[PDB]
This record gives sequence, C-alpha cells and structure tokens, in this order.
Amino acid sequence: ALLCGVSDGKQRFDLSALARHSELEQNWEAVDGSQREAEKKHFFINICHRVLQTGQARGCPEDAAVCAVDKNGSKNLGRFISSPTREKGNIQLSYSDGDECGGGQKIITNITLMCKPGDLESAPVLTTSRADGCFYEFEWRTAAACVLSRTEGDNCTVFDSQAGFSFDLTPLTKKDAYKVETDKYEFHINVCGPVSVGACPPDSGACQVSRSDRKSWNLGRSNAKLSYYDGMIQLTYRDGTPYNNEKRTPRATLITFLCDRDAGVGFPEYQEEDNSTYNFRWYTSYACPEEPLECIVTDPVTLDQYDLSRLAKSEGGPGGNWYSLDNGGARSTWRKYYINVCRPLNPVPGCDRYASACQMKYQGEQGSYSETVSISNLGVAKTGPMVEDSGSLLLEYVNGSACTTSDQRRTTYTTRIHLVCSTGSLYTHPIFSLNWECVVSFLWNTAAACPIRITTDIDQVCSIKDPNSGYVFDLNPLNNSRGYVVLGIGKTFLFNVCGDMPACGTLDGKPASGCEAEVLVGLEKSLQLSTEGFITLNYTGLPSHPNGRADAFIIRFVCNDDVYPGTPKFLHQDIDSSLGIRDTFFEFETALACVPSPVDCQVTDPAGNEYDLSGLSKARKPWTAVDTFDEGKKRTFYLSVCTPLPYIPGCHGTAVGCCLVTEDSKLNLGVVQISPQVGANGSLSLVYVNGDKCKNQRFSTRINLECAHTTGSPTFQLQNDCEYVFLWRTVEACPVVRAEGDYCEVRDPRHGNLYNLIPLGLNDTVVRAGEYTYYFRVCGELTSGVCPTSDKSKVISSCQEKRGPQGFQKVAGLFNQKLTYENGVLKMNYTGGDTCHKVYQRSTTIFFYCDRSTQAPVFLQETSDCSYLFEWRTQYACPPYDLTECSFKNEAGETYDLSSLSRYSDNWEAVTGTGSTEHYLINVCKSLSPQAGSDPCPPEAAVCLLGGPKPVNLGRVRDSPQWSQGLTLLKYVDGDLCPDQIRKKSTTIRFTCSESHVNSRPMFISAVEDCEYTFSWPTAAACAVKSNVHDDCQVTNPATGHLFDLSSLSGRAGFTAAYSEKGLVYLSVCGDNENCANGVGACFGQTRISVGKASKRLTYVDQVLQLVYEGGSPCPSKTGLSYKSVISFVCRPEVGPTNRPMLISLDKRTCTLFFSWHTPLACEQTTECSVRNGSSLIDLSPLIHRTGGYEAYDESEDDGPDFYINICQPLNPMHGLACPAGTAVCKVPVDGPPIDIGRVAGPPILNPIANEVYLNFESSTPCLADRHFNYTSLITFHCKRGVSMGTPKLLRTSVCDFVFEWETPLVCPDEVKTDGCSLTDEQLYYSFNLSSLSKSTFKVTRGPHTYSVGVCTAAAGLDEGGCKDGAVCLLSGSKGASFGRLASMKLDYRHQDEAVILSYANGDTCPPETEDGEPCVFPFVFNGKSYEECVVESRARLWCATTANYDRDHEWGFCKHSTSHRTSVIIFKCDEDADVGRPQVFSEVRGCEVTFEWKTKVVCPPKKMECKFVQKHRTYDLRLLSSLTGSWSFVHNGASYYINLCQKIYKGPQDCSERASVCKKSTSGEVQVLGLVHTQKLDVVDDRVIVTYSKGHYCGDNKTASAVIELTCAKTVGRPSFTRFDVDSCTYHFSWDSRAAC
Amino acid sequence: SETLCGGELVDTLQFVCGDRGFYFSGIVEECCFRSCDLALLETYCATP
Ligand SMILES: *[C@@H]1O[C@H](CO)[C@@H](O)[C@H](O)[C@H]1NC(C)=O
Ligand SMILES: *[C@@H]1O[C@H](CO)[C@@H](O)[C@H](O)[C@H]1NC(C)=O
Repeated sequence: ALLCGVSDGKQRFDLSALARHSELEQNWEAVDGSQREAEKKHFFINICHRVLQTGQARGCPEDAAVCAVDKNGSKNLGRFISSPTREKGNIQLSYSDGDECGGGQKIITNITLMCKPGDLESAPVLTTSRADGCFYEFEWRTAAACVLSRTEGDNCTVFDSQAGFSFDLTPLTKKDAYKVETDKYEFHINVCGPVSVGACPPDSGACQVSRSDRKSWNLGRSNAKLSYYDGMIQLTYRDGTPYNNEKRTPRATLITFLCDRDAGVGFPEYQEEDNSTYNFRWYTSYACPEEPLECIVTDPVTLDQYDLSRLAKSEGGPGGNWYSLDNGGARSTWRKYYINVCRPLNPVPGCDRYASACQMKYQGEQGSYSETVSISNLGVAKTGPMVEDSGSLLLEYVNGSACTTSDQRRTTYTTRIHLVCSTGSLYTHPIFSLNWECVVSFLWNTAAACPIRITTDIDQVCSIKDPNSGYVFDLNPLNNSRGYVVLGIGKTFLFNVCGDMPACGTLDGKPASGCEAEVLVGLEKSLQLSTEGFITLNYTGLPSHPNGRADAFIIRFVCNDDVYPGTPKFLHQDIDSSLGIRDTFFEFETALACVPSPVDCQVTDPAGNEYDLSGLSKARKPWTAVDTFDEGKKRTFYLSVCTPLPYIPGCHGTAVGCCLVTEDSKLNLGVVQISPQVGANGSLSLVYVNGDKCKNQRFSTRINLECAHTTGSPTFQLQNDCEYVFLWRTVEACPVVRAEGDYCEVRDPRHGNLYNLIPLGLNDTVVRAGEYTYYFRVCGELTSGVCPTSDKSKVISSCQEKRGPQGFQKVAGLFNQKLTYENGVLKMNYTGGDTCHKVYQRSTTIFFYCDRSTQAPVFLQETSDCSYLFEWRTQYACPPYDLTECSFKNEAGETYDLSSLSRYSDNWEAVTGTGSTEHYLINVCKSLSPQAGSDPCPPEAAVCLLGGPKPVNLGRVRDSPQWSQGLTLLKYVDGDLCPDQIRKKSTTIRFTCSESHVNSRPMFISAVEDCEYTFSWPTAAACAVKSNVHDDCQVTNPATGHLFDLSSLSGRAGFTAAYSEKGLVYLSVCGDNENCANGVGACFGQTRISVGKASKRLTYVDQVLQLVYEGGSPCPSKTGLSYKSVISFVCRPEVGPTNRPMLISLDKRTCTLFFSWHTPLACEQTTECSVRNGSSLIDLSPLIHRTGGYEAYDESEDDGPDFYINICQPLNPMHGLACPAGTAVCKVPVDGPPIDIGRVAGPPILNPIANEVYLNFESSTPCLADRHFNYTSLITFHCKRGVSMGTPKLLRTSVCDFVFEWETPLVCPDEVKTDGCSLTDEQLYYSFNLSSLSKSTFKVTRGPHTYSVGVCTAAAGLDEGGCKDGAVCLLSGSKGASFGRLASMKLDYRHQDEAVILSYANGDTCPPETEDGEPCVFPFVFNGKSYEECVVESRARLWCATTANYDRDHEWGFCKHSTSHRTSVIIFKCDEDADVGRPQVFSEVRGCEVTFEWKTKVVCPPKKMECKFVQKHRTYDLRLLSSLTGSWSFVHNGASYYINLCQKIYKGPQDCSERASVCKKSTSGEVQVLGLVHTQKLDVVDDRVIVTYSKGHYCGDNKTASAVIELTCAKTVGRPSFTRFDVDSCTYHFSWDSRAAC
Repeated sequence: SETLCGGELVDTLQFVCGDRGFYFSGIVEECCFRSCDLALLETYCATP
C-alpha cells in the first residue's frame, strides 16, 4: 500500500513510527474512560495498513486496518484505500468504508493530526461524533508528521523560513541557577547561557555536584547551536570531565523539550543516564507552535470583505514587533507598548507565550542603552476582528493579568485596538491613547484595512486573481472594436484578446484570436499566472495533433507605467511542422495591467517640452469639479491626480481614482495610471479605468487639461457610454522649462544673470523642527555637529537624529555639487544616503524661493521614497527689482505706508468681474514678480493685462505721489500706445480701510482705453499709526503715566502649562518658543498644534494686561475658526513658587484657550489695604485668601457655590471657573458665564459716626437697568470675638448694588493695654498677675522644629523679625507663621485641674492636605529644588507631596486648602522648685494646634494671704485664734481632727501631705487630707459664721468634701465637732462657739 | 472643508476633557468623514 506519507509544495510529513507495522503488540487503545456502558473501548487504529490481533484485538475483521470491537461483537468502522489529506494547518485522514450504517451511509471515520513536538505517549480520543454513530471524528496529538528533518540554529533561535515552524527558547535563561533534586547529586543548568555558581568551573554550561561529597565535574561548556530534530527539540553540550576510561569519555549532556499547553517555562527534569550521555526532558510552553486565529471578517449588513492577514509580524522579531511609545512626564511613568495583531508574540524576555500586548518600561535608557525590563503582562488573542461602522474595525483581547477598577472586583487588563482606515500604507505604528480602568486603548491610523470588495465572484476568462496582497485585474479595456494589426516576420498575424472579433469570428467556438497570418483556424482561451515575470494566457485551437495539444501560444505580461492601453508588439514566431504544437509566441506589455500605486508622474514628450503635474498632487483638500444635472440633488465628483483619496465611505476598490457621490449610490469610476497625449496640436489628457460595472461596458475617467493663465478648478464636460470626459484648465498645463548648472551656480533663467548660494553654506544649519533634528550644510562637506560618526571615505552632506530611545544618525545623500533653476524655484537633488525600510535610498531635496532675507528654513512632508523635503525663502534668487519705498509717512491719518502689500514669489491678478477675458497682474510698488506659468509680461511692467490678446504694459513704478491724505496715491507712468497713439497708459491705485485678516485684491472698477485706469483696494492695511506707543512688550498706563515692562521673562526657553497628568502646553511671552514651530506662542502635547501666533501689541484693561495671540491652528467648529489665547496677567504682590501660567478653561463658542498668570511685574499700585483710626493702625492683610478665594454661599433659596469673595488682591485662579481675570467679587449664575460685579477700588474707608469699616468696588459691567455702567458692590465688617476669622454673607440686594455682611475679630479695636495679665476669678477670690512673666523671647526646641513663645508680648525678634504681631512664632524652617494675635489673648481657668489655660486664636492657616486627608511632609524636594507649599508644576491644581522626595516615591494628593487657621494653648503647673521655669512641647494635632507646658509657682502662690473679710461694713479681726505652730487636737470615733484657719499645717502628724488644712488619722480607713485656704470663703449669717474647704477626697461623681461650720455667738472659745454626714451631698457640719466670732 | 483624525485626534480628545478619561461609544465614524465641532467631542467623554 505505502500511501501513508504526504509531501506539500516544499516539505514532507510521514506517519511512519506512529503506526505498528507488523510488530504484533496491542494497538492504540484510543479511549479515555468518561462515558462507556457496553465498554466499547475498541478504536484499534494502525495508520498505514495493519491490525495486530491480541486480547480485545483478536478476531478483528482485517483488510480494513481499523477495529470496531464490543461486548456485542466486532465491526469495521473504516478501511484504508484513501490517502491522508491537509486541513487548515493539520493532517487529516479521511478513512474508507468499514461496515455499513443502519441507513447504509457506508461509515466514514475522520482522524485529525495536530502536532505537539516532544510526544512519546500519544493516545487519541473520540471527542465528537455525528450524534448517531456512523461518522467518527478523532483528534490526535502526536510527535509525528508536521515538519521536515533537522536544521541547526542561531544564537538561541531555531529560525527557519521554509518549514516555517520557527521556535525560540531565549526567555528560559536565568542568571541565578536551576536546582534539581536527586538523593546525593544536584544538577546545575542554565540553557543558552553560562553556569552561575562558584563550585563549578564557570567555562561550563552545566555541571553536577555530588551533594554527599562536594565534588565538581564539568558536564560540558555552554552552547548556542540550537538543533531542531524531527518532532524533538535537541540541545546538547561540550566535552567536560572524563571518568576513568582509556578513551577518556568526557561527560556530554543532551536536553529535550516536550510541548505543553499551560506549563509555562517549567523545571528541568533529570530523565536518566545510560553511558554518560546525560538526559534532561523539559515541559516548556515556548517549545510549542501556536495557531494563527483566522483574521478575515465578512460583512453582516452589506457585502464587503476585510483583510488583517499581512499585519501579523510573523518572524525576524526578537522585539521586532509593532511597538508604540508614550513620552508624557519625566523619567518615571514612561511606557513602551509592545503589541501584535491576530497571533501571540515573537517571544520577548520576561512577558509570556500566549500573550499579545506586553507593557514594558525604560530603565537607565540615557546614552543608547538598556531597552527593556518587564512590569505587567496581559491579553490573549481570542476573538478576532469584530467589525463596526463601515471603515472602523474594533478588535478586543481578554484574559490578561489582574487589576482593580475603582474598588470593584478584580478583573483583567483588556487591549482594545481601533483600526480606522487610511491610504498612507508603509510604516505606520499604533499611537498610544489611554490607560483608564484597565482598558488600555490604542489607535492605529492606516493599513489597507478598509476596502475589500467581495468581487461578487466574477469569473470572466479575461479576469485572473493576484494573491500577493489581494487583487483581481481586468483586460476588458482591450475590447478594441476595429481590431489590431500585429507585426510578423513570417506574416502579420491579427489579434484581439476576448469577446470582440467579427473579422475572424465565423468559425466553431466563435474565435477572438484565430486570424489568417497570410496575405485561419479558430483559437479558444484558457489562462493562468505565477506572478513572477509571468502573467500569461494560452490559445487552444481545434486542429490538434492526434492525442496531443493543438496550436496554443503564450503572451507573457509585465508592467510599464507611462504608456497607453498599449500595442501588441510580436516577440519571435517559429513554425514547426514536424511536431503537432505550433506557437506564435507574441509578448507585449502595457501600463494598464499591474498593481496600482502612487505613480510619480513627472512625464515628458518626444518634442522636448517637459511637464509636471505634481504642482497639483499636494492638495490636503481633495479637488472638486462643478457639474450640471436635473431638478433633483446635483451629483458630486471627487477627483485627484496621480495619488488616491482618503477613504470616502461607500466607494470601495483599491485605488479610488474618482468617486462619483450622489445622495443615493456610490460609483467607483477609476484607478491611477498616467499617460498624457503629447504628440497633438492639443495637450495632456490623463486616464482612469476599471469601474468593473455597467453591462460589460466598464466605467473610465479621462479628465482633459489645457493651459489657462490663472488658477482654476475642474468642471463636467459630458458623459457617454458610461465613461466621462471632464474639463480642467489651470497654469500647470503650460510647457515648463528648467536649466542645469554646477558647484552651486546656475545661469539663464530667461533673464541673463547668476545665482550664488555658498554664503548660506558658510556655517552649519540646524532645523530644530518636530520629533526630528537635521544637521546639514549647503554645498556639502558637512563636518560639524555630533554626526561625523562613520569610517568609510564617503562625505557626510546631511544626517538626521533622535532623542534617547535608539538615538540613530543614519546619513542622507552624499555631496553632488548641483542645483537647478526650476520654474522660479531653486532646488538641489542630494541622492544616495543609506537604506530605508525595504530598498529605498534616503535622498534629501532642498528648495529655495526668493523673499525679503528670511533665511530660517523648515522641513515639509515625508514622501513615499523615504526622502526629506526642505524649504528656504532667501533674498538671493530674485534679480530684477523696480522697487520704491512707496510711502508718505510725513503726515498722520494719511494711510502713510504700503510696504507689506508688495509680493516677490508670484503676483496679484485682481478679483475681476465674473466673465473677465483679461488678467490684471499688478502689485503695489514692485514691477511684476516673474510668474513661471506662460509666455510672460516683460518684467519692466508693473501693471499688465494677459488673457485674450498679447502681454501689454499699462505702466511703470514711481515712488508714491498722492492727490489727497486719503486716496488716489499710487500712479503708473509709461504704459503702451493708446488709440490716440500719443500718450502712454497712466494707471492709478486707490486704497480704503476695512478690517480683513485676509483682505481681497484691489477690485477692478473703471476702464477708459485712452491711457487711464483706476483701481480701488478695500484693504485692512490703510488706517493705523506706525508709532503705536512702543510696539515692543512694554506698555504705559494712560491713567498716571506708569510704565509696564515685561521683557525680563521673554525667553525662548518657554514654560509649561498642565492640562492633564500626561500632557504639557508650551508658552513664551512676546516671542516665539523653540519647542514648537516658528510663529507659535503656545502649542499642545504629542503633535505640535499651534494655538495662535506671537504678537507684541500688549494692550491694558482695568489693572490687568491682556496679551492676545490670533490666527492659530484650524479649529473643529461648525463655522471656520482658529484657536486664540488671552494670557491675562494679574498683580501678585510677592514672589512665590506658584507664579506659573495655569490654563484656566477652554471656551467652546469660538475656540478660545483662556490663560491666567501672576507676577509682581504688573502692579503699578503698591497694594496696601490697611488704614488708620486715630492712634490705632488697623489692617486686613491676613484676611486675604492666598491660594483660592472664599465662597459667599447660596442664600434665601434651595437646591442650587454662588459668590467668590477676595478682599484687597484679585483672586487666585482655579481650573474650570472662567470668572474673567482681575475680579474681587464674582457671581456664579445657573446659566451662562459669571459676571464682574466689581474690581478692587482702593483702601478701606471709615464711617466717622458708627466706626464700622466700609470697603467699596467699582465695575466695568452695565447694571440690569442700563444705568451708566458702574456696577457697584461694597462690604461691611463687624467686630465680634471667636476663633473663626469668618466668611462673607450677602444680606441686602439692590437691583445693581450688592451688600456683603461680615463677622471677624480683626476690626475689634485694641483697648487700653488690658485690665491686666491676671487670672481674676470669682470662685477662688484671689488672682495671679503674670505681669512677672512678661520678660523676653523664650526658645523651646523639641523634635525637628524649634519654637519662639511670649506671654502678653509679641516676638518678631532675634531670628526672623517678620512674624508681624506674632505672640507664638515658629522660628524653625524659613519664615514660620504666627499662631495667635496678642489682642486675641483669652486667659482661662480649668476647674478640675485648678490650672490656668492661656489660649491664642486666629494666626495664619493650618498647613494644607491631600483630597484623601493623608497630610503632607512639607519640607520636601521636587527636581532637586526644595519647597514648603503646594506647588503648581505639571498638574492643573495645587498639590503637596506626602514623602520627603517626590523623585523617590511618587505619592501626592491635591492641595485642598483648609479654612481652619492656626492657634495655641499653654498650661501652667504648680511646682515649688522655682517661680518661673521653662515651657515644653506636648502635641501637634495634624501640625497646627500646638500646645505648651510650664513648671511654675507664679500661678499657684497662696503664701502672702489675707483671710480677713467684711460683709455689710460689719468688720472683724481674727488674728487671735490662729496657731502659727501646732494645732489643737480632739480625737473622737478614732478620727484625729488637726485643723486651723487660713494657715498651713504646723508640726503635723505622719503621712498627711504638704500645705494641709485637715488630715484625719483613721483606724481602719486611710488617712485623708481635705480642705485648702486659698479658695477659702468666709461669710456671716444672721447667727452663724460659715466657711468652706474644697479639694478633699473623691466623694462621688466628681464630688468633694466641705467642712461648713456653725459659729453661734458665745462668751469663750470652744471646740467644733461632727454632727451628721451623708453620701449624696458628702457634707460635714461643725458646731463651734467662740468669743471672737461676733 | 477639512477634518481631524490620525495623530491630531489622539491629543484633542485628551485635551477637551483631559483628566476624566473617555470612550469610543463612537467618535471615529463622525470626525474622520463629517466635520465635527467641539460640542460632539465633549459628549463622547466620560461623565463623572
Ligand atoms: C498552456 O500552454 C502550456 C505550454 O504550451 C502547456 O504546458 C499547458 O499544458 C497549457 N495549459 C492548458 C490548460 O492547456
Ligand atoms: C477706633 O475704632 C473703635 C471702634 O469703635 C473706636 O471705639 C475707637 O474710639 C477708635 N479710635 C479712636 C482713636 O477714635
């Protein structure tokens, strides 16, 4: 049989070792035990031709090579009379008739072979059936039969192009080790890399150590030669250590790999050892070939194919994928994104296999180094192209690594990659967009992704497929309807190709090719190609040789580009009458046959009149032709020349030449192959073909071009037999002429002069434009710069450069010492630099126009030939001036000068009437810039008429003579002979004011052929004054003659405005920035988009500078607009770190980029808001909000943040509330913008009657009554104490007068000094004047800070001096703020502690916090500099940083400013050691409420005491009953009562404490001491004299004892004693009678 | 007369709403073909 090995076009597969051919064992038990009931585990399959008979295989019906055994008996499922076949990427066995089905289906068992290299054990399973047991499909994973035999490999790749199963192992390596566990020997191995342990000789690749005995033996040196085997991955090593053998057998080792779907990199496994060839099998997921997910998606809604075939980067790819960058912020959070389409990666070190999109970051990249490390790995190539809205193609991967989505459940990363379609084909990377809740977006720009017609399966014999990219061409345009006459060396043969011929067409089979070749026999057609110099077609004829082929000749077809539909041209003929075959062998080619492209379409004639149409190809706006049609909607033709259009949705095809769009249907008309007719009395016509519709009469387009004098736009001529002819006339169709020279000189421009350029080539030229930078020198031998890095003796003329990532200097073309004057332009060709993508040689081309000496050039677009374009406007290339100053600046209000309205490149042909047969070429004071268009007007003329009759002069230039101040002020002497034949044409120009950013031409008015014409230009350029007061960035205040100058910050360095996390805005004041293009003040993030051009006309409005830029980038809005920006400056009366230009809002009305800023440069007025009140200076400096505003709230309503209040500065700007700059008070409405309800007017005024301080604001808005603009609002102030420095509140509302009320403790007047610094209390009845502690500035220092404190005394003293009115100052850091105002001193007594609290209030602000409330560490370093306060840099709001170094940790949360000001609290402690001690440092609760201690006697001292008392003027004297030493004792109920009045204890008992009034000596209970004499209060009742004694024992819930005594009048001193005592009141009574009581 | 998509759409999109993030639920069907204004580019940005 031996029909069981299949070979494909280049490779072979064999099923040889899988099949048990006559070896007589158990066959494949092709079963896993999941469901079996009759246990029909048969499936005994030999592959080629065998059944082997043993237990459950004996009695198999053979001659089938397939067993179906059971309990019920034995069957045949399949025979082998077929051969194995090829499915998609598999081998398939279609097996034959085994035994019959129930319905006689003749059972067929399919077997699929999927290869899995490193499979010794392979048992297939019946996965699927037909559900009815007569069609058995098997899946087999074998080692066998997917590849040819072995091939040796590169550095660590098995890279083979033909077999195409090209593995790689390079991520398996590890610089640490791999540790293997046997009992007494480990095995130490790193694949493709050196052994990395010290016990081993490090020359090795692997070595085993005896872990019982620590003995090293070399198991071979490292190796890189990868050796694919047939089904195996063999890797083997070098010689190493011999044992004992006389052959000195060195220990070699052999490594094998088995594929696994989900193992990963795995562990190496000691297999065995047989004779010192060491064995290591391995399970690595890398050793396994993946399947390409099929990437062709059809169309659900219409019929249009797609194609994502050629984008998958298959090979050559060690990090050679599609890669996409992200620059953003600085040397942290940079990412480089790796991604591949429709298949997993060419494996990258340390990402994955079965991943598609690796995130991969930079580390130590600086200086051409260290591409990668790996951070996060996501994606699985699962779905394929899920199509979208007819051009855009969504594409999703899933099953990435874990992440979080705003505290949701943990899900995967998810690549989306949008593929919008475009026409710019080669070398377009994805462009990185987003990293937003674990949906990493991308955005592709271009493939040939979008346009694939289904082709409706047209199968015409004239139509052949092209499977290179996907194309079918059509030679139906060779339906040549009057025949052709072929050349012939025997005789002229006659020929058409398909479907045409009448002249030889009266035969059987209807011949289109069989003609006489005499002075004949029919030939049919069948055809083919191989796309390799080869597009052919046979011609099968009827009079065949018997059992042979008839007369059937071939026509090879290759492609020319610049020729007609063509001419068959007769390659050699040869008649052979001996053999029955006879072939004419005629071979021609035409242009119209091959792959359409951008055709580079400079083309010429035999008559030597060269042409170019590439003056029209550069049109970003696609061309349009005008039409004529019926009462319905008019049609629309799009049209381009030599270059296709951008993806108009709904006209498909490959080269969209001309897309006819009506409202209803979209007709593709043409493709791109150019051949203009050049032999005629007429001119060019270029042709577009292959409409491929219209009843086998296919569409075509041929737009016809004749030369006009002016610019134009095409039109619709007619339409016939569903082709078109247009008409189009412009300048370009005139026969162009150019001349050639040498050594940067040229000659003879039709003017007889020379052209020197070597002054421009004197020094280097750097064009620092965009992502690239070009070092190049004019007239070659470029030597300077950082690119002379080459060895070969060839000269460097131009070489480009990059920034850090793979910064390359590939050299452009070499010096060839040439330029050419080409139609008014000077240009050089610099050919032959090093290689581009495929084959392309970098050429550079440098242009020149002649202009007013502006010698800074700029690069234009990149061509398809990898070339670079450049452009200068120098002052060299224009010889023949007739120039005047053309002005009268002698008197003002005169339209003094007309300099900027001259022109030298080309010239004004006026806005003439509709239907001008004439062309009025005129410029203001220059004599006709030479247009290169046609037979020109002689350049001595300045006013000229072309169109219809000859170039005729109408006058020569002369310096401006006026007739009036206003009008008729240029005049042209000496035009040609008038009908009088006396005088010459004397023509005058007038000018008139308008405002027009692009004005019109001088509008042609009058015509009297006798020597007189007038022209009047409605201009923008007539009325102004050239002495605008400075016209540099300095302005003068009209009010008080103050000068505002700003040129101290006019850098080219620029600035940074933040609009995102990852995007900056560049900004430079009254000058052009260096980052973005020239003529740009400010530019955006990734591509440099202009916002407005740099002007220096700095105006001034209302204590604010309003610098204006205009005329920036095209805006997307419904009306055609540009961006503009108003950098509005505010007085900042200090210098802080936050003085950088914050982008404040965008306005969507007319595309306006608003911009706040600050400086101290801009305030004329010294800002003071502090006024006098007799002897008292009052101030409102600390009540300025410094970082934002304050908010006066929503009032008198509900369900609404209504007012913004800022006292004597203007308010600090805040992203996204466009309250226009320099506003004190701002109303936020519920609709439309906020409103300027006043600006800051002047100093606080008083009210001399009430003494409550006003302050006023005037406005620049009208009232709601239109009453004499001057919108007013004024604020009051109210003295009232408390901690909070208070808010504004709106109280009273007039129609245009708002009144804000205010509560604040600042305007409270300082009284006469105080009453005293003394804790005067009603309760203890004796004060503590701390006037003693008013000494001087203390210095308490604890933790990382010091302090400076002072009681009843401010100390802006020895250290800083600026702690103005600061009673408690932080002298640590630099300029530490104040804590509590000395006027705001609130001395306090704490009852239970019996200690004095000193409280201060309303200092400066408590330091700010993050939004999250995790407070900041404010002495920190950003970018090397240190800062204290929340900086604005590279984010759009204020932010602190919550680590000591933002360069190290990257923790920050936005600076949400508190309204809680700082404060302090001091405690004093009774200590007998010293009267005055030391303050101490207790706590910083979020670092503002800092509290202080003391160690004093000054607050305690009851020592000098008067216990005498008077009530109702009834005096006493009690100095007699005191006992200064000892006390009278009485001990009843075991309690010893030692007491005397207004004393200490004196010679008292044991264990009763210091300054004791009563100490009871108890029997079983504890000694307690109760009562004190400093809070002692004596009073006389009608009868009794009473006294109290507090601070005893703890009675109950914060209750103490008190000995309230009874003093009844008696004659002699007695003794008191104890009456009763309870637990609720804890009161003691004493019944004393004494002589000295009354 | 002219539009914005390619490199000029990947930045304007992250300009007009900046730091909120956004979607394609989509943009590229309008601003590649028809001339969008800077109203539509707001409403295809993620509401907070
Ligand atoms: C076409 O012609 C070539 C050479 O004469 C021949 O090898 C080939 O078999 C022909 N093809 C057909 C389909 O007759
Ligand atoms: C200052 O203002 C206060 C506020 O009423 C007033 O009591 C005091 O008399 C004023 N000073 C003088 C010197 O009048």
